[PDB]
Amino acid sequence: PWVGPKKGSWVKILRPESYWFQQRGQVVNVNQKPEVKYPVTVKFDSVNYANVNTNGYALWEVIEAPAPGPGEV
Amino acid sequence: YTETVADERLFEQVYLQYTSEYLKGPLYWHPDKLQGWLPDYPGTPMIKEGKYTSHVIGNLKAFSSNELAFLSMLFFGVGLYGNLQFNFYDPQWAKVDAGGFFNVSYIVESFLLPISFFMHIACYIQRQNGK
Amino acid sequence: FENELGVQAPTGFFDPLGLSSDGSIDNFKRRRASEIKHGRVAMLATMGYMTPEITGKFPGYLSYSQSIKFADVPNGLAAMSKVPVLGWAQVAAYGAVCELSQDQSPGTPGAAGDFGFKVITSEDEETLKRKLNSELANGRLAMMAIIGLFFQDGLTGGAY
Amino acid sequence: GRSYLIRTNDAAKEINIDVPLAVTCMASGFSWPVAAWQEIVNGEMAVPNDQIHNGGPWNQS
Amino acid sequence: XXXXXXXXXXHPKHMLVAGVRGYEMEWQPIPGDAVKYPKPNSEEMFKTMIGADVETGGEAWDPLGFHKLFDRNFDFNMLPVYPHVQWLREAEIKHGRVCMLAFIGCFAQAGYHIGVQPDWSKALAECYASPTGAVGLFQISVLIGWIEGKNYNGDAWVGMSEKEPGDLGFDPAGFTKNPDFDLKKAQLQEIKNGRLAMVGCASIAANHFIPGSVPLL
Ligand SMILES: CC(=O)O[C@H]1CC(C)(C)C(=C=C/C(C)=C/C=C/C=C/C=C(C)/C=C2C=C(/C=C/[C@@]34O[C@]3(C)C[C@@H](O)CC4(C)C)C(=O)O/2)[C@](C)(O)C1
Repeated sequence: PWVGPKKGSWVKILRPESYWFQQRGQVVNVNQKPEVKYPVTVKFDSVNYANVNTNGYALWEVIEAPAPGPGEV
Repeated sequence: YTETVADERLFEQVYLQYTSEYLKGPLYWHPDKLQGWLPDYPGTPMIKEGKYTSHVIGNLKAFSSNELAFLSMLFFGVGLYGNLQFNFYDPQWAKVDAGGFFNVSYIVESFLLPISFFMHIACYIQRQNGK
Repeated sequence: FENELGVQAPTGFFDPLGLSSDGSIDNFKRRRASEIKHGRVAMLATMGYMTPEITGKFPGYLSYSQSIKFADVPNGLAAMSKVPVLGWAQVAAYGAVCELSQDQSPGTPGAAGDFGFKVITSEDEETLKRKLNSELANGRLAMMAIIGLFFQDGLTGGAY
Repeated sequence: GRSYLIRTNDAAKEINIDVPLAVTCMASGFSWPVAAWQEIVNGEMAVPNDQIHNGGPWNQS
Repeated sequence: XXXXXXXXXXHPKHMLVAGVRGYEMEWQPIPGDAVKYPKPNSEEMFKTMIGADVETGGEAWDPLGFHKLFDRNFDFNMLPVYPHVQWLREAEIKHGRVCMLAFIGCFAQAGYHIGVQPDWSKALAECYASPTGAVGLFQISVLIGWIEGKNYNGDAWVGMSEKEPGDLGFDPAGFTKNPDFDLKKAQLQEIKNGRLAMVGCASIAANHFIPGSVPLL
């Protein structure tokens, strides 16, 4: 039984200290081990100050938002 | 059984939900729970049900809505009369300039306009609570 | 709407133009309260035309600033342009406080005793209806009288 | 500028300008006082605050 | 098959906005103002409101989209700064009534008088500057105060007015107490006449201060 958002599905970030808070990014993969605290891996078009466009988030920090659309983060 | 991160998060949620309810009670005694701090004064609840309780208007809490409405309109009339009869009609400036004295009735009445404003506010607050 | 107070001797349910054949109970209560209030106002009004005319004419001023005196104010229609306007607005106030001190207990005007403004009712229903009908008949007559005194005042200069 | 940015949702198009599209938007900008208002009232200019980064966190504990 | 996330590991999302209570609280009890929780419905209820007629199209005529600004409030600052269509209709009919009175007032005062005399564009400023038997200003102002203190339009700003817009319950001589009488048609005629009187009053006001603007005075 798959857990978390599907691969390639857009999710809105709910981590307040994240550089992409309330932004959206494609789900690269979700780790299926229940022992992993932050299994969801999300990649973004906008890099942060460390020039990193991907990060691993918790299961409770992604809400499966729709596609961004024209001129929308 | 091993404690997965989901189980730890579940314990976090249970602990927070229980403790946030417990600390509101009479068994936590934090300085932020003193009188003059966040909680309302014991016998004088200000806001309940998202409506100004009758205790907001202080000593007027026992007044009826009709009494407050009558006082509000009467004070509005008297204070507006005083202001208009002191500023524009029957000016007192020339009379007091030549050594005279103010018409004390005008001065006393003119202070009843903001009193009337807050009186009609209190009338509405009383009407909301059904008093 | 017959069997309600108001139908006594010279006419029964009087309505020539209807206005109550609809049977709206809420409408009748408001009309009844209006009819009684007008009468009650008119009855004091008819007293207000008789007394200052013949005598009384309260000693004093009623306006110390304008130097008016009660004797100066003409009786009847001409007063409402001679009584200082501050007096009329205060009459509206004294009416209002009693409009919000004479609270209504049931459906139609009540809660003052015979005219006692805590007095109690007339108890015996025969007197309860007889006095209530007497108030209505007196009030209606005064209503017709005060407009007649208004017309008489206009027709013949002063109030009489 | 806003029209070009909306129609080129890529960083590659900001360093290497799509000149035909750029001049197309430049010529199309004359009707801005009407198109901009029609976008304002029809919910196509602004974006709800819950879709862009509000700012730094000020609380959590 | 995707496993359902337990409530322990669910998400808060951002359904909780600045216009509503947060996790658990009650909003501030404001007196008569925008109260209660707003919901987007202005444009939708605007397409059901009557007033549209064949002079301009036949559907809901609103270029500039002033109706929709309430629905946008949620996108903008998430605050109902712009009124709902219910408040807009209340303003519609209030302006219409006031104009239908005011236009014939302008006409009558230029041809009628009572026992002070001063133009029409300076009649009020004169009456507010020379009281001799002019308690009529007091009576008119207290009537206005009582009327729109009693008939203050509830919570029309956020579209939650229980009273139908413009329905003050003033139908003394049973003019349209009929079950429908096409009450839509009577209301439409009222709105058309109110708009016409608004245009007339605007024409007169703009002409008196811009000479030769509107044909005839
Ligand atoms: C379906 C239906 O019917 O619904 C209706 C039913 C209801 C509820 C009953 C109803 C009502 C009530 C109504 C109409 C009230 C009517 C009011 C009438 C007012 C009367 C007045 C002003 C009296 C006068 C007296 C005057 C005197 C004038 C003179 O002194 C003058 C100057 C000069 C003198 O030389 C000559 C003079 C001649 C002596 C004057 O000029 O005026 C309502 C609300 O309308 C709805």
